[PDB]
Amino acid sequence: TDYPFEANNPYMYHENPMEEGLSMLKLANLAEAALAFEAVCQAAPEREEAWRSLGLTQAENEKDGLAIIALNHARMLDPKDIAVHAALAVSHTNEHNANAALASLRAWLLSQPQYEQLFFFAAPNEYRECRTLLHAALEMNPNDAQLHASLGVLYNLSNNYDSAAANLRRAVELRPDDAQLWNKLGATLANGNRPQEALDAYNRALDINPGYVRVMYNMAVSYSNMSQYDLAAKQLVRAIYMQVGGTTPASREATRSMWDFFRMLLNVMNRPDLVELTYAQNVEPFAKEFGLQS
Amino acid sequence: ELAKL
Repeated sequence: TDYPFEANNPYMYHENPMEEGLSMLKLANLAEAALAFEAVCQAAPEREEAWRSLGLTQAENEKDGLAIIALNHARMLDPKDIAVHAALAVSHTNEHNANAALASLRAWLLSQPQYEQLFFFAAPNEYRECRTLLHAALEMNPNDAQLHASLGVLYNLSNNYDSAAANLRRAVELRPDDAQLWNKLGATLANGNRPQEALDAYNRALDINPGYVRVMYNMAVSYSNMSQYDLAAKQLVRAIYMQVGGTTPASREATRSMWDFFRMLLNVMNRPDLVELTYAQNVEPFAKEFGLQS
Repeated sequence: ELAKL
Protein backbone atom coordinates (compact mmCIF):
# COMPACT_ATOMS: atom_id res chain seq x y z
CA THR A 1 0.00 0.00 0.00
CA ASP A 2 3.11 2.26 -0.07
CA TYR A 3 3.79 1.45 -3.71
CA PRO A 4 1.34 3.06 -6.19
CA PHE A 5 0.43 -0.06 -8.17
CA GLU A 6 -0.90 0.64 -11.63
CA ALA A 7 -4.68 -0.04 -11.75
CA ASN A 8 -4.88 -0.98 -15.45
CA ASN A 9 -2.71 -4.12 -15.37
CA PRO A 10 -3.38 -7.13 -17.66
CA TYR A 11 -0.62 -8.95 -16.06
CA MET A 12 -2.53 -9.45 -12.85
CA TYR A 13 -4.66 -11.99 -14.72
CA HIS A 14 -1.69 -13.95 -16.02
CA GLU A 15 -0.28 -17.16 -14.58
CA ASN A 16 3.44 -16.47 -14.68
CA PRO A 17 3.98 -12.68 -14.89
CA MET A 18 7.50 -12.93 -13.48
CA GLU A 19 9.02 -15.12 -16.20
CA GLU A 20 7.16 -12.86 -18.65
CA GLY A 21 8.53 -9.73 -16.98
CA LEU A 22 12.05 -11.18 -17.27
CA SER A 23 11.47 -11.92 -21.01
CA MET A 24 10.18 -8.42 -21.60
CA LEU A 25 13.26 -6.83 -20.02
CA LYS A 26 15.00 -7.72 -23.30
CA LEU A 27 12.28 -8.24 -25.96
CA ALA A 28 9.36 -5.75 -25.50
CA ASN A 29 10.77 -3.69 -22.76
CA LEU A 30 10.71 -1.65 -19.59
CA ALA A 31 7.16 -0.25 -18.98
CA GLU A 32 5.59 -3.63 -19.78
CA ALA A 33 8.23 -5.59 -17.88
CA ALA A 34 7.56 -3.31 -14.86
CA LEU A 35 3.79 -4.08 -15.06
CA ALA A 36 4.53 -7.81 -14.97
CA PHE A 37 6.76 -7.39 -11.90
CA GLU A 38 4.06 -5.14 -10.38
CA ALA A 39 1.66 -8.05 -10.76
CA VAL A 40 4.06 -10.45 -9.04
CA CYS A 41 4.56 -8.04 -6.09
CA GLN A 42 0.84 -7.70 -5.50
CA ALA A 43 0.42 -11.47 -5.62
CA ALA A 44 3.47 -12.59 -3.69
CA PRO A 45 4.69 -9.48 -1.73
CA GLU A 46 7.39 -11.64 -0.13
CA ARG A 47 9.18 -12.38 -3.42
CA GLU A 48 12.26 -10.27 -3.02
CA GLU A 49 13.23 -10.79 -6.67
CA ALA A 50 9.86 -9.47 -7.84
CA TRP A 51 10.54 -6.22 -5.93
CA ARG A 52 14.16 -6.11 -7.07
CA SER A 53 13.48 -6.51 -10.78
CA LEU A 54 10.64 -3.94 -10.51
CA GLY A 55 12.91 -1.40 -8.88
CA LEU A 56 15.78 -1.73 -11.37
CA THR A 57 13.26 -1.64 -14.26
CA GLN A 58 11.62 1.51 -12.93
CA ALA A 59 14.95 3.31 -12.48
CA GLU A 60 15.84 2.34 -16.10
CA ASN A 61 12.39 3.71 -17.03
CA GLU A 62 13.22 7.10 -15.50
CA LYS A 63 11.30 6.66 -12.20
CA ASP A 64 13.70 6.70 -9.24
CA GLY A 65 10.75 7.41 -6.90
CA LEU A 66 9.07 4.13 -7.62
CA ALA A 67 12.44 2.35 -7.93
CA ILE A 68 13.29 3.38 -4.39
CA ILE A 69 9.92 2.32 -2.93
CA ALA A 70 10.38 -1.05 -4.67
CA LEU A 71 14.04 -1.61 -3.76
CA ASN A 72 13.42 -0.86 -0.10
CA HIS A 73 11.03 -3.85 0.03
CA ALA A 74 13.65 -6.09 -1.60
CA ARG A 75 16.24 -4.75 0.83
CA MET A 76 14.06 -5.63 3.84
CA LEU A 77 13.35 -9.08 2.37
CA ASP A 78 16.96 -9.87 1.51
CA PRO A 79 19.51 -7.45 2.95
CA LYS A 80 22.38 -9.31 1.31
CA ASP A 81 21.06 -8.71 -2.20
CA ILE A 82 23.91 -6.55 -3.38
CA ALA A 83 22.12 -5.62 -6.59
CA VAL A 84 19.35 -3.86 -4.55
CA HIS A 85 21.92 -1.88 -2.54
CA ALA A 86 23.78 -0.82 -5.72
CA ALA A 87 20.53 0.31 -7.30
CA LEU A 88 19.54 2.12 -4.12
CA ALA A 89 22.80 4.05 -4.21
CA VAL A 90 22.09 5.10 -7.82
CA SER A 91 18.47 6.25 -7.36
CA HIS A 92 19.24 8.15 -4.14
CA THR A 93 22.31 9.73 -5.75
CA ASN A 94 19.98 10.86 -8.56
CA GLU A 95 17.36 12.11 -6.03
CA HIS A 96 20.03 13.88 -3.92
CA ASN A 97 19.41 11.89 -0.79
CA ALA A 98 23.07 11.93 0.27
CA ASN A 99 22.82 10.00 3.56
CA ALA A 100 20.89 7.14 2.00
CA ALA A 101 23.06 7.04 -1.09
CA LEU A 102 26.13 6.60 1.14
CA ALA A 103 24.37 3.99 3.35
CA SER A 104 23.41 2.05 0.21
CA LEU A 105 27.05 2.07 -1.03
CA ARG A 106 28.28 0.95 2.44
CA ALA A 107 25.72 -1.83 2.62
CA TRP A 108 26.44 -2.77 -0.97
CA LEU A 109 30.09 -3.36 -0.01
CA LEU A 110 29.79 -4.96 3.43
CA SER A 111 27.08 -7.41 2.26
CA GLN A 112 29.77 -9.13 0.18
CA PRO A 113 31.74 -11.97 1.79
CA GLN A 114 34.71 -10.67 -0.21
CA TYR A 115 34.76 -7.25 1.49
CA GLU A 116 32.58 -7.54 4.62
CA GLN A 117 35.52 -7.61 7.05
CA LEU A 118 35.95 -3.88 6.50
CA PHE A 119 35.32 17.53 2.74
CA PHE A 120 31.71 16.56 1.76
CA PHE A 121 29.38 19.08 3.44
CA ALA A 122 26.08 17.18 3.66
CA ALA A 123 27.63 14.08 5.31
CA PRO A 124 31.36 14.50 5.90
CA ASN A 125 31.93 11.37 7.96
CA GLU A 126 29.46 9.13 6.11
CA TYR A 127 31.43 10.05 2.95
CA ARG A 128 34.87 9.73 4.64
CA GLU A 129 33.87 6.20 5.68
CA CYS A 130 32.55 5.22 2.23
CA ARG A 131 35.60 6.56 0.38
CA THR A 132 37.90 4.72 2.79
CA LEU A 133 36.04 1.40 2.70
CA LEU A 134 35.65 1.48 -1.09
CA HIS A 135 39.33 2.47 -1.66
CA ALA A 136 40.37 -0.31 0.78
CA ALA A 137 38.22 -2.74 -1.20
CA LEU A 138 39.99 -1.53 -4.36
CA GLU A 139 43.40 -2.63 -3.07
CA MET A 140 41.96 -5.99 -2.12
CA ASN A 141 40.52 -6.20 -5.66
CA PRO A 142 41.85 -3.59 -8.15
CA ASN A 143 39.81 -5.09 -10.96
CA ASP A 144 36.35 -5.40 -9.39
CA ALA A 145 34.36 -3.60 -12.09
CA GLN A 146 31.48 -3.05 -9.65
CA LEU A 147 33.93 -1.55 -7.13
CA HIS A 148 34.81 1.03 -9.80
CA ALA A 149 31.08 1.56 -10.56
CA SER A 150 30.57 2.30 -6.81
CA LEU A 151 33.49 4.80 -6.62
CA GLY A 152 31.89 6.38 -9.67
CA VAL A 153 28.58 6.75 -7.82
CA LEU A 154 30.42 7.98 -4.70
CA TYR A 155 32.30 10.61 -6.67
CA ASN A 156 29.16 11.70 -8.54
CA LEU A 157 27.56 12.45 -5.22
CA SER A 158 30.55 14.73 -4.32
CA ASN A 159 30.78 16.29 -7.83
CA ASN A 160 34.33 14.90 -8.42
CA TYR A 161 33.30 13.97 -11.97
CA ASP A 162 36.86 13.60 -13.27
CA SER A 163 37.64 10.81 -10.74
CA ALA A 164 34.22 9.21 -11.20
CA ALA A 165 34.58 9.02 -15.01
CA ALA A 166 38.05 7.46 -14.61
CA ASN A 167 36.68 4.67 -12.42
CA LEU A 168 33.64 4.23 -14.64
CA ARG A 169 36.01 4.07 -17.62
CA ARG A 170 38.02 1.23 -15.97
CA ALA A 171 34.62 -0.36 -15.28
CA VAL A 172 33.49 -0.42 -18.96
CA GLU A 173 36.88 -1.83 -20.03
CA LEU A 174 36.14 -4.78 -17.65
CA ARG A 175 32.49 -4.96 -18.67
CA PRO A 176 32.05 -3.34 -22.14
CA ASP A 177 28.57 -4.89 -22.67
CA ASP A 178 27.05 -3.43 -19.52
CA ALA A 179 24.51 -0.83 -20.56
CA GLN A 180 24.05 0.34 -16.92
CA LEU A 181 27.80 1.10 -16.65
CA TRP A 182 27.84 2.98 -19.99
CA ASN A 183 24.95 5.22 -18.86
CA LYS A 184 26.74 5.91 -15.58
CA LEU A 185 29.91 6.92 -17.44
CA GLY A 186 27.60 8.95 -19.68
CA ALA A 187 25.86 10.86 -16.86
CA THR A 188 29.24 11.41 -15.17
CA LEU A 189 30.53 12.97 -18.39
CA ALA A 190 27.34 15.03 -18.98
CA ASN A 191 27.29 16.32 -15.39
CA GLY A 192 31.01 17.11 -15.64
CA ASN A 193 30.36 19.29 -18.72
CA ARG A 194 31.79 16.81 -21.23
CA PRO A 195 28.53 16.40 -23.23
CA GLN A 196 30.02 15.21 -26.53
CA GLU A 197 31.92 12.51 -24.67
CA ALA A 198 28.67 11.76 -22.75
CA LEU A 199 26.80 11.00 -25.99
CA ASP A 200 29.49 8.57 -27.05
CA ALA A 201 28.87 6.70 -23.74
CA TYR A 202 25.08 7.03 -24.08
CA ASN A 203 25.30 5.71 -27.63
CA ARG A 204 27.13 2.56 -26.46
CA ALA A 205 24.42 2.17 -23.80
CA LEU A 206 21.56 2.34 -26.39
CA ASP A 207 23.32 -0.13 -28.75
CA ILE A 208 23.22 -2.66 -25.93
CA ASN A 209 19.68 -1.76 -24.81
CA PRO A 210 17.56 0.05 -27.43
CA GLY A 211 14.64 0.28 -24.88
CA TYR A 212 16.70 2.05 -22.21
CA VAL A 213 14.49 5.09 -21.57
CA ARG A 214 16.71 6.66 -18.95
CA VAL A 215 19.49 6.80 -21.57
CA MET A 216 17.23 8.37 -24.20
CA TYR A 217 16.25 11.13 -21.66
CA ASN A 218 19.88 11.67 -20.69
CA MET A 219 20.77 12.07 -24.39
CA ALA A 220 18.01 14.63 -24.74
CA VAL A 221 19.34 16.50 -21.72
CA SER A 222 22.85 16.75 -23.19
CA TYR A 223 21.71 17.69 -26.72
CA SER A 224 19.59 20.40 -25.05
CA ASN A 225 22.57 21.63 -23.02
CA MET A 226 24.45 21.91 -26.35
CA SER A 227 21.32 23.63 -27.91
CA GLN A 228 20.90 20.97 -30.66
CA TYR A 229 17.20 20.92 -30.20
CA ASP A 230 16.35 18.79 -33.19
CA LEU A 231 18.56 16.02 -31.87
CA ALA A 232 17.11 16.50 -28.39
CA ALA A 233 13.57 16.42 -29.81
CA LYS A 234 14.25 13.13 -31.61
CA GLN A 235 15.45 11.44 -28.37
CA LEU A 236 12.42 12.64 -26.38
CA VAL A 237 9.99 11.34 -28.92
CA ARG A 238 11.72 7.97 -28.49
CA ALA A 239 11.71 8.50 -24.70
CA ILE A 240 7.97 9.37 -24.42
CA TYR A 241 6.95 6.58 -26.78
CA MET A 242 9.06 3.96 -25.10
CA GLN A 243 8.27 4.85 -21.55
CA VAL A 244 4.56 4.29 -22.02
CA GLY A 245 4.08 1.25 -24.37
CA GLY A 246 0.71 0.58 -22.57
CA THR A 247 -1.72 2.85 -20.61
CA THR A 248 -1.00 4.58 -17.37
CA PRO A 249 -2.92 6.11 -14.46
CA ALA A 250 2.79 9.27 -10.30
CA SER A 251 2.90 7.81 -13.82
CA ARG A 252 0.78 10.48 -15.45
CA GLU A 253 3.20 12.91 -13.83
CA ALA A 254 6.36 11.18 -15.27
CA THR A 255 4.77 11.15 -18.74
CA ARG A 256 3.45 14.73 -18.51
CA SER A 257 6.75 16.06 -17.18
CA MET A 258 8.51 14.53 -20.19
CA TRP A 259 5.87 15.96 -22.56
CA ASP A 260 6.48 19.30 -20.88
CA PHE A 261 10.25 19.19 -21.35
CA PHE A 262 9.84 18.30 -25.04
CA ARG A 263 7.11 20.92 -25.48
CA MET A 264 9.37 23.56 -24.00
CA LEU A 265 12.06 22.55 -26.48
CA LEU A 266 9.47 22.94 -29.28
CA ASN A 267 8.80 26.46 -27.98
CA VAL A 268 12.51 27.22 -27.78
CA MET A 269 13.07 26.07 -31.39
CA ASN A 270 10.17 28.23 -32.77
CA ARG A 271 7.55 25.59 -33.63
CA PRO A 272 4.35 27.03 -32.06
CA ASP A 273 2.35 24.65 -34.22
CA LEU A 274 4.13 21.62 -32.74
CA VAL A 275 3.96 23.11 -29.22
CA GLU A 276 0.06 23.04 -29.27
CA LEU A 277 -0.16 19.47 -30.56
CA THR A 278 1.68 18.15 -27.41
CA TYR A 279 -1.41 18.62 -25.30
CA ALA A 280 -3.16 15.89 -27.33
CA GLN A 281 -0.51 13.50 -25.94
CA ASN A 282 0.00 11.56 -29.24
CA VAL A 283 3.70 10.85 -29.96
CA GLU A 284 3.46 9.46 -33.48
CA PRO A 285 2.94 12.81 -35.31
CA PHE A 286 6.17 13.94 -33.62
CA ALA A 287 7.92 10.69 -34.63
CA LYS A 288 7.08 11.62 -38.23
CA GLU A 289 8.01 15.30 -37.84
CA PHE A 290 11.39 14.36 -36.31
CA GLY A 291 12.44 11.71 -38.80
CA LEU A 292 11.72 8.64 -36.67
CA GLN A 293 8.89 7.00 -38.64
CA SER A 294 7.25 7.14 -42.09
CA GLU B 1 20.43 20.24 -16.78
CA LEU B 2 21.32 17.20 -14.69
CA ALA B 3 21.90 13.69 -16.04
CA LYS B 4 20.76 10.51 -14.23
CA LEU B 5 23.04 7.57 -13.36
